Amino acid sequence: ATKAVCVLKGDGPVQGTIHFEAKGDTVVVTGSITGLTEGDHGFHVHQFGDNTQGCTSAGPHFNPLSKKHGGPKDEERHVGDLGNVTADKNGVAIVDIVDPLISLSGEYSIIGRTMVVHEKPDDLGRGGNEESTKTGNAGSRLACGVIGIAK
Amino acid sequence: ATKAVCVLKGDGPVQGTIHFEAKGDTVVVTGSITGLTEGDHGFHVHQFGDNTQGCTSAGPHFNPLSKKHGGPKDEERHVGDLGNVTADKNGVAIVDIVDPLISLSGEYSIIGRTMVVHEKPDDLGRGGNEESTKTGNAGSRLACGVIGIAK
Ligand SMILES: [Co+2]
Ligand SMILES: [Co+2]
Ligand SMILES: [Cu+2]
Ligand SMILES: [Cu+2]
Repeated sequence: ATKAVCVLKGDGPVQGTIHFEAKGDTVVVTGSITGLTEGDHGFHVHQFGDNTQGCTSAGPHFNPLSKKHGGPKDEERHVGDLGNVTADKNGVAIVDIVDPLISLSGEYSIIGRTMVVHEKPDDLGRGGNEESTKTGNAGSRLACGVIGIAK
Repeated sequence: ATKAVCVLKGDGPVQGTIHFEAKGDTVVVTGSITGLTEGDHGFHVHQFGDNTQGCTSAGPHFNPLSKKHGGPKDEERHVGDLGNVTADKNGVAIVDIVDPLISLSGEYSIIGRTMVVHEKPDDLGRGGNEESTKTGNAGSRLACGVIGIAK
């Protein structure tokens, strides 16, 4: 499993396609998201690839190491913690992320899991509430999609 | 992964939810599909979990052993060859299968791949034409979805 793809869709105007490519011991995440309100939005990998109930069924962030919510560069982060994507004035966000924690194979494999883009920005668990240590206070799930094997 | 799910959707009335469960050394496929034309419909695992171009981007049938298209009971078949589902008068198909070739882990894993329900009945590789040895003349893909890890 060296390439994956995800199509983000939801109940609103938010849409996008994310590409995953394994490079060395990292995964390179690229793509774009549209129909986003300007600014930052939490971008995470949720535990389940279950769409039965929309984005709600994806569960919490992928967290095999049973840690607290954090930023991508933090040591105490969920594996699904990719931090933030930033939409321009016209509501477009270009995704360009490199991450050593997520993987396309084995234990930390994200294939068959769900990618979610949130309503508010991710505080990286520095909010001071409890919530910050769980969710980053990213709010609602604007769009999501199952990560699948790509050519 | 021992439990998986798939939510089928398309540009039609057809939809459904199919579940996969690892029971013993085999995989049990259950669920239901609606909005189908009465009769048989090809039901296969396509290779790519790429939904960027609808079900089209799912590629051909999952076929790691490089065999020709066949029926679920044939020696010569694609791993993705689950045969046909049958729709009742009221256009409802109930899925209930056990398969010795598909898996939820390892080289035969269908996780991250695409379940597709076709417009026509599957030939089971017995049509007499090339197309038979490929898709069973199952025709267009009415609905599909990427198989994700479930709770
Ligand atoms: Co998190
Ligand atoms: Co086939
Ligand atoms: Cu999240
Ligand atoms: Cu097919």
